[PDB]
Amino acid sequence: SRVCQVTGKRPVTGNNRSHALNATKRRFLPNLHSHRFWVESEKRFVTLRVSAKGMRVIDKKGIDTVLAELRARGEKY
Amino acid sequence: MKRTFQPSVLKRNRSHGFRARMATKNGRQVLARRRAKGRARLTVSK
Amino acid sequence: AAKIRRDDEVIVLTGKDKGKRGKVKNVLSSGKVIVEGINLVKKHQKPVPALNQPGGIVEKEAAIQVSNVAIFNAATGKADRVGFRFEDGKKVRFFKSNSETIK
Amino acid sequence: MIREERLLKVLRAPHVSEKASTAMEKSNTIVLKVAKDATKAEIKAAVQKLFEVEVEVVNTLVVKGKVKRHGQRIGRRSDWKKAYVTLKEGQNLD
Amino acid sequence: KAKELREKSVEELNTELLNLLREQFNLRMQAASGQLQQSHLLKQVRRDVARVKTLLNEKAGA
RNA sequence: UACGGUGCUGAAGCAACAAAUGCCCUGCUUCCAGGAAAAGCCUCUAAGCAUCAGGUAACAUCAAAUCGUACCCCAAACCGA
RNA sequence: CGAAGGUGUGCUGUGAGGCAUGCUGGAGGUAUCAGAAGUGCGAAUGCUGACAUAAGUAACGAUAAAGCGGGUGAAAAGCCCGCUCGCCGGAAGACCAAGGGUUCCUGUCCAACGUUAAUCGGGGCAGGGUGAGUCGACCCCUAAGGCGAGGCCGAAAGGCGUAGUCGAUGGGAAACAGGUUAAUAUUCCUGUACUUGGUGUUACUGCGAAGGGGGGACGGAGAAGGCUAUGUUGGCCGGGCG
RNA sequence: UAAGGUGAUAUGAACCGUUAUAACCGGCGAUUUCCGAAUGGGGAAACCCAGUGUGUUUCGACACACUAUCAUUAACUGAAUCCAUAGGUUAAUGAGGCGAACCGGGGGAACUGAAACAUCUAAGUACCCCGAGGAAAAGAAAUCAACCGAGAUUCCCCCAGUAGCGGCGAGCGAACGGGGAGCAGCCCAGAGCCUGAAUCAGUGUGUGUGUUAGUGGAAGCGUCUGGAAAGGCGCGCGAUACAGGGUGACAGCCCCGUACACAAAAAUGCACAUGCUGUGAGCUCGAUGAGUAGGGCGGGACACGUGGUAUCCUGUCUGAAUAUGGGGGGACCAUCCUCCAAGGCUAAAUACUCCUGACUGACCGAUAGUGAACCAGUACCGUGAGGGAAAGGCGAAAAGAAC
Repeated sequence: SRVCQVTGKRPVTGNNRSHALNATKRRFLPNLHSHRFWVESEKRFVTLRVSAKGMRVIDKKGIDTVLAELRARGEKY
Repeated sequence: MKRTFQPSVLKRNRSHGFRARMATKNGRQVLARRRAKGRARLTVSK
Repeated sequence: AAKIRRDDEVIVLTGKDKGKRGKVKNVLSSGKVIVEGINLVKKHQKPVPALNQPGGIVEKEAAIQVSNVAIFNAATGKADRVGFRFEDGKKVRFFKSNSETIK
Repeated sequence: MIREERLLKVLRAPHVSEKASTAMEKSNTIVLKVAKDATKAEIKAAVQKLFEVEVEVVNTLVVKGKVKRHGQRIGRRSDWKKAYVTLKEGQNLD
Repeated sequence: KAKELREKSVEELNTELLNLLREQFNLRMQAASGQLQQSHLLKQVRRDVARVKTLLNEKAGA
């Protein structure tokens, strides 16, 4: 399911409004990506389906912290 | 003239019987509804 | 706590056999008693070969409402009402009029 | 090895009928009503213990219940298991 | 009869139960034929058996 | 002889010819459009076990439970009120 | 000493109506003045029930076809028995699957059901009847396909699918002849068989699978040849002499 | 609690019982086949087929227990690959399914209205999905207000069909402020001192008070009509009881009840009281929630349709200050006022009734009232989802009509 593992970003619904304001239902998918993250402590790559925002967050904090958070949440990685 | 109903017990059971109903969510719902109603024969099952 | 019982002599307050007396024969769960000799009906008994019944116009005792009878107090010479009380850790019936225990 | 208690429960009744009578007389075969769950072996065991008589073989069958009508209301009689039990030659049963 | 049967051993109980069962069986056999003209007996026997069973259960793990 | 039947009894019981669309035939011949699977079955060994089990050999004994078995079934019993 | 309701009668009011009273009915009714409305029906191809009309009319469901004697009975065109007649006979016969689920057999009954009558019935009521190591299911094996641990995917529900596990309409051990019941029979009985499991044996001595190989294991058409089922004729045996 | 019982159509048979293990009623137990989440595997629900172990055997076989999946934790084991990790086998704990409405969240129509129709409306309605609880949600100001002040949330009446929004159409529709119901505040981002200090949950004990059987419970006779009196006519009596129901016509006094007064071996709810287990209070010093606030692009929510549009949410790309700081005060700026976001918890007033008990009705009385007064979600119809009837009344008593 299209869900950022770090941030929790799901798809959200919304509208296409036309020039004549014709609402039609649409989704807004997150910008997900499966990326191998190097974990310096464990000395292995951990694959994560993550948003670009997720990636940014990881960069900011440190992958380890993110991993810990995930674990706390009860999420496999 | 070959009329529409051409009975076959196995076919009936597979189609409509209890286990089939159980198997899916919608089937389950149907069963529940029947129960609520008070049906004596909950399913096609003899 | 049933005021009339199997072997009580009762007097009839209402009906065709009003004023008459008789021993209760038996008391039914429906709230009716059958009293000896009181409420009589001439049933036409249908014969049956089995059970050795000849079949005829048998005059038998129909039931009567318990409310319609009353326990007779021999002392007063009248019908009385029954009350309940505990004598020596045991419940007993007593005549409301004269307050004496039923024995 | 069948339990004594079980054995006692197995056998429901003797079955009286013309056919049964014939079986008894000619083929030395008794016709019993038995528990619907009672297997052949169990039945045989019951017969041996409870009637004190050697058994050659037991044939069983399930009798289906008749559908009846008591006034306006429909209703089915119960199914029940019949057993032809063939006793060994010379075995006379009371 | 339960108060009387309570003052017994397990083995004793079991034997009694067996006897009761046998009796019941006999009754059934008779009942099916035209022998038994005392129907209440069957009712009694079953009840007795039940009581015995109950007692046994009480004794063993209760 | 309960006119339903029951019990006893019982001769010959061969040959020739004809003959399937059935069997040999899951064969043979041929054609192209090129014609299930898996187990039972036979066999080979591995890890193993090793002078035990297991295997085949006959012989003895035990075993085969459970459920279906009535009746209609080109139809008055199934699908068509 | 007769309520409501039902049904007549008489009187009365401009009307919707009202009052009185006979019969029926057998226990409730309600003045007055106020109050509230599921408050008034002839229509809506209105809805429900009842009952008319056509009308004792059409029809009584294959144009295979009946006739008579006897029986039983309250009663016989129809039931049972008999003798004729006629119809089907690659079926309108026999045996199964599917489907039905007691319709089977016996006794008994004829209100209803049966397009008539019915003593009869697949109708009512009661009782009886279905016997398996070898037939079929179950079981072992798989096909199309289904479900599917993990898994991949998906707002949720869920989708797809691996290992697997289910799934016959296909592959996989074994029984025949006769006799018998009112109704079952490759199931009962009589005779004569077969199968694959254990267990124990003595005799021997390489056994062992989730693996390897073989086998199972396969199309259409055509052609014969060898056979049998089966039939015909003769012989034989029994009976016959019109 | 008892002198009567063995449920009903429904009698009979065979029996039990009468002063106390007959029956009946209530507490706590026991038993509790198979199917069903169904859970040992399978399956055409109520069936088919196992494995393992422990005991027995008359050695033919029995019995009875365990054996689902996922999550979590632990133990042992363990690849490619050295260590590891993945994986694997056990063990313990929890979950699963069902259920009226109410509740929160994830998705989300159209008919219709606009006298057409597309923005708009219908409507975040119907419906589908997930989750929870007896309630839920919300909740302790980065809130309003207006230079005066208020002081968390929720709910009711006003404010007001106002201000606004709006093909400025149809329609939508606040807030401020006021009156009420009810009111409660706390903890972590962290370490020092002191050490068991308030509170909460589970769990025993004690007290009070319910609940689950029950007990007692007043007082009327005569006469006339009549099938029968409870009616008429007489004369009485009870009433903290003239609620109601029954009894051969209408009964305060015939019966059951009613007012009132009492009752629990056992189980159990709620209050306080108390013990034990976990939990830490008060004090000083601080610290004070970053891919966050803001911004751009796209949507959605706010009465508010992008409009001059504040505020909230975020799919996307960015991105501060960090109390000498930051948020808000309906574009925006300056001044002032006011609050402290980016972590949590929290009773009450509020919503609902599958269900239990009691009581009430200018509610229905068999074509009404539930579809269903009656063996009705039945018969019957439909492959199925599903649809779905009709049908109450003898009499006071069967005395149900012997012959």
